[PDB]
Amino acid sequence: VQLVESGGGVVQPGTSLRLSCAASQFRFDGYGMHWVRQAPGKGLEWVASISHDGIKKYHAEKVWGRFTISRDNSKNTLYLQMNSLRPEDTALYYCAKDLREDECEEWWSDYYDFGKQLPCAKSRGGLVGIADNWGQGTMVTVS
Amino acid sequence: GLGAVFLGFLGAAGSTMGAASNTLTVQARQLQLGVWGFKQLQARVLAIERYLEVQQLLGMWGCSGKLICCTNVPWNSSWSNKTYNEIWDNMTWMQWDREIGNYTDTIYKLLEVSQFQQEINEKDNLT
Amino acid sequence: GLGAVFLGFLGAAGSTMGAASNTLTVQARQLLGVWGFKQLQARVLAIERYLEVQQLLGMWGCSGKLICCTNVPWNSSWSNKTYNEIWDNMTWMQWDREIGNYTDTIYKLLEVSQFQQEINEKDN
Amino acid sequence: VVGLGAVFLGFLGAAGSTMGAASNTLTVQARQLQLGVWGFKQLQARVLAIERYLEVQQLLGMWGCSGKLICCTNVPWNSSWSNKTYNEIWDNMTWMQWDREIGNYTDTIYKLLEVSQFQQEINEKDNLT
Amino acid sequence: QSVLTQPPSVSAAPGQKVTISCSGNTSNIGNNFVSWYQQRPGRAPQLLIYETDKRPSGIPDRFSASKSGTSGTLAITGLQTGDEADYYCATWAASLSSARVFGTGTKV
Amino acid sequence: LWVTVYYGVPVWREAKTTLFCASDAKSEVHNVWATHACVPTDPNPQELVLENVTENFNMWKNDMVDQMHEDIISLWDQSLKPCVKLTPLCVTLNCSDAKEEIKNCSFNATTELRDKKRREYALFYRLDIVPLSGESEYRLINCNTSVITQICPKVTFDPIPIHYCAPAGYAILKCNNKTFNGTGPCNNVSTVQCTHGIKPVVSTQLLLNGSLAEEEIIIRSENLTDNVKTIIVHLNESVEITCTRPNNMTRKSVRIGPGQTFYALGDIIGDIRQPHCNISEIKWEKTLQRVSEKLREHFNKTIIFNQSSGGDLEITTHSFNCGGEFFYCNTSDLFFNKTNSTITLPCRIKQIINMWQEVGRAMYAPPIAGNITCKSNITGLLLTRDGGGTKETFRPGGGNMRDNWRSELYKYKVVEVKPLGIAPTECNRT
Amino acid sequence: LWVTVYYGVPVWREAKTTLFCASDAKSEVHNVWATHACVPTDPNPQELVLENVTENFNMWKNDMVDQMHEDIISLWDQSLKPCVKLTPLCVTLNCSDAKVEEIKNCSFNATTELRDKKRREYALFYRLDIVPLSGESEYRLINCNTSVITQICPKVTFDPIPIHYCAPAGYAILKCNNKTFNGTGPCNNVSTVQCTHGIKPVVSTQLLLNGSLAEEEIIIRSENLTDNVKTIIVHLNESVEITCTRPNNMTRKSVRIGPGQTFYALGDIIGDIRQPHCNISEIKWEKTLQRVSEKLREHFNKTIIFNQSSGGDLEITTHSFNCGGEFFYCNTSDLFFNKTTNSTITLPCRIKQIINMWQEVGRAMYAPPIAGNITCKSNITGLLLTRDGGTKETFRPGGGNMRDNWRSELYKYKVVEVKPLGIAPTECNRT
Amino acid sequence: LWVTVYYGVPVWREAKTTLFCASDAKSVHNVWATHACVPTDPNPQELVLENVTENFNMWKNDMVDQMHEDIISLWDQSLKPCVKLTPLCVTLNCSDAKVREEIKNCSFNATTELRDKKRREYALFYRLDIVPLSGSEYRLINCNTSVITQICPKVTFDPIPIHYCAPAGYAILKCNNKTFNGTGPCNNVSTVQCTHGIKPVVSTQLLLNGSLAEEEIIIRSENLTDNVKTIIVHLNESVEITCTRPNNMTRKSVRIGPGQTFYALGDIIGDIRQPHCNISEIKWEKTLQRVSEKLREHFNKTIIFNQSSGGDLEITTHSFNCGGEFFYCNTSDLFFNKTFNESTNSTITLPCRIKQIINMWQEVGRAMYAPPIAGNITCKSNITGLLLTRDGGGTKETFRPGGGNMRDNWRSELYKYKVVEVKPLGIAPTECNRTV
Ligand SMILES: *[C@@H]1O[C@H](CO)[C@@H](O[C@@H]2O[C@H](CO)[C@@H](O)[C@H](O)[C@H]2NC(C)=O)[C@H](O)[C@H]1NC(C)=O
Ligand SMILES: *[C@@H]1O[C@H](CO)[C@@H](O)[C@H](O)[C@H]1NC(C)=O
Ligand SMILES: *[C@@H]1O[C@H](CO)[C@@H](O)[C@H](O)[C@H]1NC(C)=O
Ligand SMILES: *[C@@H]1O[C@H](CO)[C@@H](O)[C@H](O)[C@H]1NC(C)=O
Ligand SMILES: *[C@@H]1O[C@H](CO)[C@@H](O)[C@H](O)[C@H]1NC(C)=O
Ligand SMILES: *[C@@H]1O[C@H](CO)[C@@H](O)[C@H](O)[C@H]1NC(C)=O
Ligand SMILES: *[C@@H]1O[C@H](CO)[C@@H](O)[C@H](O)[C@H]1NC(C)=O
Repeated sequence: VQLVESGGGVVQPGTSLRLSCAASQFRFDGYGMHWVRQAPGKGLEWVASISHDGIKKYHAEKVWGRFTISRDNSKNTLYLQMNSLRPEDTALYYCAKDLREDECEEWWSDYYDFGKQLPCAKSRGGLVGIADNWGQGTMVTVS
Repeated sequence: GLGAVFLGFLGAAGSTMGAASNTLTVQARQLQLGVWGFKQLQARVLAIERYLEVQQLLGMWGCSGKLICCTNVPWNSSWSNKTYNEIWDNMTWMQWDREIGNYTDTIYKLLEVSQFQQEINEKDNLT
Repeated sequence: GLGAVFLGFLGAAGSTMGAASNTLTVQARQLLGVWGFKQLQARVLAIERYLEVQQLLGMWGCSGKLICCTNVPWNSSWSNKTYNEIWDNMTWMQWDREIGNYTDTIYKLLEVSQFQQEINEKDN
Repeated sequence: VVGLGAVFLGFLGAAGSTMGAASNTLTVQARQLQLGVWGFKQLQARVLAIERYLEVQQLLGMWGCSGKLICCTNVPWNSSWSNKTYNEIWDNMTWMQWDREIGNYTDTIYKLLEVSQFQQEINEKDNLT
Repeated sequence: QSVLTQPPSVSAAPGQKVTISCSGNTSNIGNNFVSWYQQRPGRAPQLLIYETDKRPSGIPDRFSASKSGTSGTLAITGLQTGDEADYYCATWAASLSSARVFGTGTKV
Repeated sequence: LWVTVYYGVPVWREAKTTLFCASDAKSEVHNVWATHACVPTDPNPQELVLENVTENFNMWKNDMVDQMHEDIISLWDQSLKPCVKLTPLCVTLNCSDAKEEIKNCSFNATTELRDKKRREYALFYRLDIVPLSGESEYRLINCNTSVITQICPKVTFDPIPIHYCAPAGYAILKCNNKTFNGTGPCNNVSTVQCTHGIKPVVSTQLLLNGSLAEEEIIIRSENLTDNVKTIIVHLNESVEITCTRPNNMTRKSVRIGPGQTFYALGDIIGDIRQPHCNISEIKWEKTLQRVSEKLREHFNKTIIFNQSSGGDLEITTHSFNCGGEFFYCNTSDLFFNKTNSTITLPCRIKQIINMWQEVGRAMYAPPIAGNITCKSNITGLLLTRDGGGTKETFRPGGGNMRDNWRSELYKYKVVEVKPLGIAPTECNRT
Repeated sequence: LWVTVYYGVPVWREAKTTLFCASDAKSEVHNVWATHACVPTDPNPQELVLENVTENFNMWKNDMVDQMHEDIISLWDQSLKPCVKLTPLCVTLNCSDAKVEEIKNCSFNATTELRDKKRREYALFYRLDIVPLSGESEYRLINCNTSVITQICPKVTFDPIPIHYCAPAGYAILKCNNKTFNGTGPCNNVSTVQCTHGIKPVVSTQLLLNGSLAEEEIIIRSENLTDNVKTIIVHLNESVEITCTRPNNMTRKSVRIGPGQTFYALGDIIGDIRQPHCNISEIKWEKTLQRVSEKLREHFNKTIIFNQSSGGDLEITTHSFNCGGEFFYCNTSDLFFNKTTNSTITLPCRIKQIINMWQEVGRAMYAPPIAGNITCKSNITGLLLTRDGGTKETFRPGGGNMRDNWRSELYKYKVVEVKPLGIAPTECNRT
Repeated sequence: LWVTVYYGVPVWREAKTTLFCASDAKSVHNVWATHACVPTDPNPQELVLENVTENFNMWKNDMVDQMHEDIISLWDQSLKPCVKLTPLCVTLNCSDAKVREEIKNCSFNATTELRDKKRREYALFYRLDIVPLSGSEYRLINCNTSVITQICPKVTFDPIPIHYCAPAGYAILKCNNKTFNGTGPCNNVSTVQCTHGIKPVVSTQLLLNGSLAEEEIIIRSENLTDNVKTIIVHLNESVEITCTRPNNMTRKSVRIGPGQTFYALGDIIGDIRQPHCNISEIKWEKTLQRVSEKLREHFNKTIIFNQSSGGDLEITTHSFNCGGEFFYCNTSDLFFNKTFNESTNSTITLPCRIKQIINMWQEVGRAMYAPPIAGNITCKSNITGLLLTRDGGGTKETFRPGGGNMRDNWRSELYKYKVVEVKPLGIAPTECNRTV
């Protein structure tokens, strides 16, 4: 397994930035992802959370309206738009991966055929808040 | 055979009533659930229902095994006002039943009471 | 045809036995689907009920008479009543409950009497 | 089928006795859904019971014997059907062996009783002009 | 904006016993499971405790943890020199975003 | 002195037999109660009175009510065997809200071929569809516990009188005591060849078209001191009732497969309105008090009327048929709440009926173009006691289906006549 | 002076009853007519001669043909209920031409013995049996949008064997013997029997096949001889021959569709493809339409001209018959019906496999292809005609109904019931 | 001198008619429609025809041709409203069962409650019930040749005795000769209205519950010197047999379409044990030593028993029924593996195999499916009669077990019955005319 992040670098106060997290060695559309941050000398802190398809998005209370998260089934990366950079935002931003896989239970079918593999209909399994794989992360710096 | 006996009665249907009583003598001297499996069953039950119906109707008034039996009902003059020489010598049986065809229910009822009344008077000869 | 004749016998259910022979006089002188198999099962059942009576009337002789008579002595153990008491103060339905358990022994005894009378006559 | 089912088997007994004694030993002998496959076979059986009962009754009614048991028929016994005498038959034969010998002439013997009764009917009833 | 009260640093001598606690509130741990993690100095974090009663196949039986009401406790036996790292507490619930708060860190 | 026989004596004995149909001369529509195979009736029937007779009758241990319920059940199975089944209809119905009880379902179905599909649309009532993920996507009510079939659109369900006539050799007795309930010895027994007209209808709470008592309200039951017995109430002065459907539906023929097709509701002409039944107010409170004075004479306690319990819409609802469209009317708390105007009755229509509450039975009734109006007629009632101990409460119960006909065959009893009689006399063979 | 009753008087009155089958024992074949479960006949049937009697009976008011129509219909439905259907065959086809056209070589997807796998098979279907969705090309079966289609079993046959209709015990079937007795008329040479003669149940539209030549003086039976709807049923007295075959040598491919189902479709056509054709004799037929034109003129007092069939469909317009298990459809339009040495008339015929027989929207059959070379040699005894209107009268063939194929053989029969109880006054009282 | 007729004479004539059911009034909806059958009488009255010798055949009988045609039409009447397993057989991805190894764990794809969607269930099937495709992935055994239907669990296959009774006017004769073989005249024939109890059991090699002979062992056959006709050996002092399976089974209802469902095999409580039968060897060895004594009497040479022929499984096994699960026992090499010349009851154990999808009466077109019976089944049955065939040696006559038809079972209970009709009309001469 290997998780690599992108979008990091030096930024200026008040500007914008979009982080990326390339996923590999596993089924991208079958696991949820989490974004964390840990200030130097402090503890970790959740940033955002997304499902396997991106229909459910959740963030922190302090970044409502400014921080967003989305994924893409054709390019397999996680986006995180960070606006209004603040000096208290410098932290160890990592890319997390959930463990619970959305195992499908009812696929769409076609009587008189029963051979065509149609998309899924009723899947089970959401986010659990457990990160089994942690990338190297990209360090951000604002001043 | 129930079928071969009802066909012999229909022989000589064009002869007069006076000669039909003796013509039958000279004619008898020389002598599983499919659609087809259900109509045969429905026909045998209909054959039995027609044989005893004409047989049980006889048993009500005296006659049970006879053929030329006589009854004790006086012949009216309103049902048929023709002489004996014309009925039994110049008319077939099919034509005769077209004349008295209306006096049928009034006759079968009169034949029954004329025989049931006989049993009451006969069995009262001991009291 | 066979139903209207059986219904006429019931017209004197409450009349006495001695008057039932004459009460019928004043009455006669006064006047492939589910059903294809249900009606078929009724016409067969109607014929079976008719000749069953016309068969018992053949084993005792008088196969065509209404008020018949047989040569069997009336045993004084089946009924301890008199002759004048039955035909004046008794109805036909009430009389059956007092004797209707001696029918299987009186139908067989009546069958032997007519069978014995046939051998004794044709021998002469 | 409940009343006429045990009457045909009744006289089937004493089938080993002679002819002249069959009329005597039998006297002392009696001195003692509804639409499935079973529903259609029972209905098929009740029709065969009535068809086989009145067929015997229809043959008797045409011989002058309405319901009698032993009725004498005014027909002379032909000598060609049986060369044996009268005393030998009733005491040296049986009813089952009798059918194997005379039963082959059952065609002309069932019509001879008819003419001897039908002609006798008009000779008495129709004679009263 | 909740926080998990944890000791900033505790003494860890080879052979003694160290307890790591995690006290929160009713909204974050009173109705949801709790987890645990370890972040060694200069290394990436890794999963240690999931579903509050199950452990991955990569860790020995020395790592153990439990919870009691609104507070959880981590009890580990067999302390060595290489175990001195930063351990965290973690709660997560999809109902409200006030339950997703990491621990402040426990340096052993 | 000697034994003699007697032919034709008035001796009858209780027995069981099969009774066939006997309809009138009015027949081609091919109703479910077929008449093209039923023997015609008799213009002048055979009936006579038995002088000085006393026969003990019984209603709850009768056989005709067990054969009639077993006859019409095989009648529906005969008329539904060559019909088309709605099996390929159990698809993911994407039903929106129609222009609130009727949903606009748009589903997928197969065309004349089997390799192509098209998007159709039809209207269904809320009672026939159940949700999978509401707010959407719906699904039929019984696509998991029973197979569903469609009635042939060429037949109808008119209640036509039929006569159950015993075979030749039997008799069907008939009591004429006008104050005679189910059990008890009758004293005016009259013998009829067979019964009069019997309209086969289906109802749960009330009792539609039938016969009256002509002398007084009769209260029939098997055990009045019980708690689960359906106390049948027979009336003598019938009340009027009318049920309508002001909506103006349209029939649409859609395709579901190669050689199979069924009819569903299309657009609805005119504004949407709700079905309702009417009952005269003065004519009801008068016909209810007369039962309050008769039912009190068997308990000597004050009585009050409650509504039904609830649950499924087959026991707490006045379920009945009307011109081929099944009606479910909520008659719970409009005249049964507590005890020149007109009492209304809001109803609701369902077209997927589980007949007789049997697993494996599901009939889809096709819609009927135009409005309908059934000027019905109430003749009887159905009640049910409660576990009381003081007062008493009675609720309209639905104990059984065969109980609907015991209010019509209460004065009938089939018997087997035996004409052979044995009686001693003084005679011998000359 | 006294009433007396007679048992066995010749008195009869017509009524209705239910007749049963009767056919001599021949052999298992499992024919479509359930004669293996039918009562055998009698070698010498009873045929009395009723003299001095003139019974009049109608032909079109008869009821023996209404029971026969309700018998054959119920017979085919019995032999088709346990059959296998062609429902999984209603798939979009993809056809092309045949070898060195009315024969299409179609290919489609077909599910194998288990639903998870699908293979592409090919078969041969007639052009008259498939309809195009859009002429480009993709085709479909002709009965995949009206009703379900079933395939008859390959073991059962369509061979028309003679069956007899016998009245139950207690009835009597009358039979006339008059020479020039048409449909309705009092017949004087009446005779009674208990079982009908040899009746071969066949089907046809324009002509009659394997009939029974009655007598001389060719009869013109009808109901309203001065109308435009009643179908004239001619009854010939000198039948001519009609022979036709199928000169192809076709195989029988056994394809598989659905789990547990299979049907036999056309495979290869050995040799060159040739057109079927019937060979009604020429000189023997020209004088047949000359004796009829001289017999039909007397009933109209006009000269008559013959046109072709009307046009439109195939089952109701032109010839349609069965031959050895394969249903034919000829035209016979303007080769001998266009008139007013020893050559021969050659009629181009067409063959179809799916038949909407009995004139309903449902119950469509599918006759499997018979491998080999089918050959028949039948007789034509009587035609079916129909007026036009309107000088000269124009006649044309037309099968106005299907029951007329049996009224050509059940026209001289009448079922009656006997009532042998008689009543007559005499001088004999109860002594 | 004059002809006269007689009514009621002892005159019969062999014929054929249609019989009907007759059983006790002890009434479940059994597979045999006994709840719609007429009850019998508590005292069957029969006569004793004295001094008469009647001969009747056993193999040319008609009651066996009517009883076999009745059960065939009776199963179809009880399987018509049954649900068919048409959507069942798909590409099954069967694997080995999680604990000699004759049961597999299969997981397939089936349509859910509504047709538009599908799911993935799991079930347990026997190795004898599935066949492989790539000779991994298995598929049902006989859904490529015919449609398959299951049996509703509301019915039972309990063999209850039925009486085949003749209509009024007919009499079913009955023999009483003790040593009466197949054909021959019975010197002590006695008439009866109809037969005794007949249990409709199905077996192939050893006859199950049935009537025992009175005096000695009877060897019935059509032609003993033939090579194809089966030799029905009737037994006296029957040997008991107990066939069990100490494994548990839990049924489970799975969905295979809208409104259709069938029960499969779920979990299995405890470990797997071989379903086997038990036979007391002391009584069995005492039996085969006697059957090998009378066959020598008719052949004048020594005889040996041998294993079954082989080939398929529906013929060379003891395919009987018990509880509701059709067994297939290896009744060879433990019974028929020895010859005959001149203590602690070491019970013989027969390893049996269970099969669900059975196509009885070798009729391709109908293959029934039996639901699994929860728990364990145990039936202590009787073995009254065997079926043996010859080979054609010569020496020594090698005998092999195995029937030749399915009608052969009922030819051992109907070996002393014959249907005849009475002709009560008689004709005899006398000295009496109709003038008296
Ligand atoms: C031939 O048929 C014609 C009509 O089709 C018959 O002519 C009339 O038939 C009716 C009965 O259908 C009779 O009542 C008339 O008396 C007939 N003659 C007229 C109206 O002039 C004609 O009778 C038939 N031929 C025979 C021999 O019966
Ligand atoms: C009739 O006799 C039977 C004998 O079985 C007896 O049980 C019954 O009580 C008797 N009935 C009367 C009314 O004596
Ligand atoms: C045989 O038995 C019958 C009936 O008992 C008897 O009449 C006959 O005499 C017996 N024959 C001998 C040899 O006794
Ligand atoms: C009886 O008659 C047949 C001819 O019907 C004849 O062949 C036979 O020899 C006769 N005698 C017998 C059977 O003893
Ligand atoms: C009416 O019903 C009561 C109780 O339900 C019962 O006691 C009585 O016998 C019945 N009949 C009459 C005539 O009262
Ligand atoms: C009910 O009353 C209406 C109103 O007159 C009447 O038309 C109808 O016939 C009555 N019902 C019956 C069953 O007679
Ligand atoms: C069909 O033609 C072939 C080719 O000559 C011939 O052998 C065959 O006999 C013909 N078919 C019939 C039925 O004669």
